[PDB]
Amino acid sequence: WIKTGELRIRIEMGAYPYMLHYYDPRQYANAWNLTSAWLEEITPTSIPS
Amino acid sequence: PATAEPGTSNCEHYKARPGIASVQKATESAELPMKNNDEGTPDKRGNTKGALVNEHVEARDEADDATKKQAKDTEKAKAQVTYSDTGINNANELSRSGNVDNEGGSNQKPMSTRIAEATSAIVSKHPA
Repeated sequence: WIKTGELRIRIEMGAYPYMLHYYDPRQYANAWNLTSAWLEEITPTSIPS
Repeated sequence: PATAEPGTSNCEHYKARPGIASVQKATESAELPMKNNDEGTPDKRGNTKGALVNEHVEARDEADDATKKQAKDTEKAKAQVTYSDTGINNANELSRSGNVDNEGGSNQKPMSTRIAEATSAIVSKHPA
């Protein structure tokens, strides 16, 4: 539902490390292969950046 | 037209912190029912099954047997939680055994032949 539907989820944690990816603005881009890879790897004892 | 909807993908990221393989192997032996206690009770013929023994001597023998079982289950040579030779004078402790019947008599002789003798004491044969 997050991908093709519409709903927003504000997950609150206070502090988090961030990792960056610089894309070229003249071409197509998509964030799903990054954000799904972040959402799958959330563990009850760990999150990735 | 399912193109493997984006909800699921497995990699086994989380491992169990007490451990499923460690908790389940103890629950397998917590699941086990209580051991049967059969001696003192009659069979289909009528004889009280079990061994012929003084009841208190038998109740001391099972304290010995369960102490040795404790010593084997704790993977050592001498038991630590001992069930015999404790501080308490448990000298009137009785257990069930095959020495007495359900009536209150002895079982030096089986019941299935006590009744056979009591009926075989009366016969009547034909005249010659």
